[PDB]
Amino acid sequence: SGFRKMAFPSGKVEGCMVQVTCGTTTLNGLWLDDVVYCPRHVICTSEDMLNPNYEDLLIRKSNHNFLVQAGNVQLRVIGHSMQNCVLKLKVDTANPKTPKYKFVRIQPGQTFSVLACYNGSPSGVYQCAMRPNFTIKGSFLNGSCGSVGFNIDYDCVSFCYMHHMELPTGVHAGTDLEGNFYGPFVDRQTAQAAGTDTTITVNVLAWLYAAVINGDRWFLNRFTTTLNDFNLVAMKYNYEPLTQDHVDILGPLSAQTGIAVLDMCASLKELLQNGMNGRTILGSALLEDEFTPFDVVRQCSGVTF
Amino acid sequence: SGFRKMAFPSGKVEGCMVQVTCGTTTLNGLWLDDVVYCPRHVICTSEDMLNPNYEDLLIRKSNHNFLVQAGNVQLRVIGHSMQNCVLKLKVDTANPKTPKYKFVRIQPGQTFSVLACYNGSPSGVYQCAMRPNFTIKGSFLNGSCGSVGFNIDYDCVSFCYMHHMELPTGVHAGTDLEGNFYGPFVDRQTAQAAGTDTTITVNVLAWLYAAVINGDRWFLNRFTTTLNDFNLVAMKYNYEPLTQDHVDILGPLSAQTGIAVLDMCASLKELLQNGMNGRTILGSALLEDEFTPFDVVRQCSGVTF
Ligand SMILES: CC(=O)O[C@H]1C[C@@]2(C)[C@@H](C[C@@H](O)[C@H]3[C@@]4(C)CC[C@@H](O)[C@@H](C)[C@@H]4CC[C@@]32C)/C1=C(\CCC=C(C)C)C(=O)O
Ligand SMILES: CC(=O)O[C@H]1C[C@@]2(C)[C@@H](C[C@@H](O)[C@H]3[C@@]4(C)CC[C@@H](O)[C@@H](C)[C@@H]4CC[C@@]32C)/C1=C(\CCC=C(C)C)C(=O)O
Repeated sequence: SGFRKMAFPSGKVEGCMVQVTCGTTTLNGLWLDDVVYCPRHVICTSEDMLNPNYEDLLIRKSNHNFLVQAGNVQLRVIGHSMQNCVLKLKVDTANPKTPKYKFVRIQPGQTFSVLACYNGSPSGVYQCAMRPNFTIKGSFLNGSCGSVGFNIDYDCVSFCYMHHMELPTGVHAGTDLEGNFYGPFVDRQTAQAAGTDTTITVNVLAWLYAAVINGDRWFLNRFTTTLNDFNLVAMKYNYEPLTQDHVDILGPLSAQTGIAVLDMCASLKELLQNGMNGRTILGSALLEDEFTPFDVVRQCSGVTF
Repeated sequence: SGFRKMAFPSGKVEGCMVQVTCGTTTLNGLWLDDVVYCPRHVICTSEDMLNPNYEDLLIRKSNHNFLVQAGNVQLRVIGHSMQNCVLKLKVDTANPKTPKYKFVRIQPGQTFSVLACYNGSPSGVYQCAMRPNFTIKGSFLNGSCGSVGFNIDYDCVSFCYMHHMELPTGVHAGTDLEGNFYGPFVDRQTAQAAGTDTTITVNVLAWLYAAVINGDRWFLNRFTTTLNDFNLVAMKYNYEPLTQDHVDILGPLSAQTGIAVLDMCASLKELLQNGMNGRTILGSALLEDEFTPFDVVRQCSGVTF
């Protein structure tokens, strides 16, 4: 028992992290097979970042301008290309530590693990969610760009995020591994505000199921509700609307606990309308929304990799 | 910016996890050099667990009764011995993935990362603290025994915890890597209640410094206090008493932020007396106490490994 914000074991990704230096800029890259992926803004100076023309800046760069270092050993760069907002550096050596992997573009509300890195060296690992406004609430300092987010299905690493920027509000923006930003953000130091950070309703419900499984039940009540009735409440509290797809995804937690999804919605409704009255749920004094239904089943069952 | 409950990268420990089977019991072991460490209750049947005589039970076991499997390959056991509550299984092969390591016995209030494992396979990583009552609030299912807790200082893994048991209240008990339990617990299925789970005052103060560094400042007030005055408040709220040693350890966060330690104590005092009035600090609606002063400096600076 016990329920924790749990990251995937990071070893398979640690073996892929390298340092990329272009001119005087250094950040992290991801070495898979014979390609190193990194943010294209590695080619920018401090000056360039206000409105860079990446295609023009890249004309001035050759393979030998990209210094790639894997631990203590230098990699030989034999080609380079820009794909959307990432650079792909072809090296002459396949990473012998390459895990089975895929590139995935996740949906808002999905969770993943981040391996924060500096100078190609891993610093820590933590769990995040793609927020509905397509930011993530990470922990990133200068030098952390190129750190990646990922999920692991047994032996396969699904890479879903590469870190590019911190917005003025302290939240984080980045791309998938094809270099397309999540949300409307651009790799330019300009005014870009984040939209409404709505709460991921299906995740809160999953976490309430986790609470019940782990002994925290005081929030269970005598009520039920309907999808439409619940969603009038969700709207008022800036919660995502709940759909039948969400209900279906919660089925297995319903089955394990014997608590119908709409009954649990009625408990969440009461929690939204009345607050938690100084009580806690799984060690938290607010409603946690960065556990997916899959996350709860995985942690409460013990799937390994 | 941003502040997250962050675990150490787990790769160095993943390479040490093995499966140990004695008879029909299977749990996890830690393979360092040519020794495998695991909980001695691997030799117990379900029956034996009420009051086992481990020395008598071990008489019936030989080297070949301990099946040790590292991934897909079997290890040859060439000796075995009991040290306190752990077994040490000597194998004929040194683990080629052994990191530089030490064994450390941590103090209550210190934090560490746990690599939850099942059948020798890592499942996830998360950050915990040794509570003042010498339990930890983990996430452990049946089969997770032998999973370990650790810190990493650059290249050196300091192992501090091996998981042995879940208490009836859902919290967790275990040993250092010399096999001595933290707290008064025993590897016996009997009545053992946990003591008062007091809050780790110096950690809360560190986390408040982290909040200030990361933009959350609404809890700063116009007041100061004294150690003795603050501790009258700490006592009332089941907080650990604050000592000058604690004050000294917070010096660097004081210096970075320009907020004197006793001023921050006065802010915490007001938070304890008045609550947070529906506000949040670093994404939390309660006062977090599982970040040490060192944890805050590390995350807010970017130390790597
Ligand atoms: C190594 C390092 O510290 O670089 C950091 C620090 C960085 C050079 C930043 C890019 C850009 O803001 C930079 C300028 C010159 C932008 C213009 C002004 O505002 C300056 C006051 C500011 C100082 C440095 C800073 C803040 C970096 C980034 C790039 C982030 C990506 C984008 C698209 C902004 C990085 O993390 O690589
Ligand atoms: C693989 C597995 O499921 O074993 C788990 C499950 C386990 C065999 C447990 C040890 C002990 O409680 C067991 C008994 C027989 C204890 C006596 C009764 O209460 C039973 C209702 C109970 C059922 C199984 C259980 C709960 C295990 C432990 C050992 C934990 C260590 C101690 C000292 C208790 C383990 O995790 O290895």
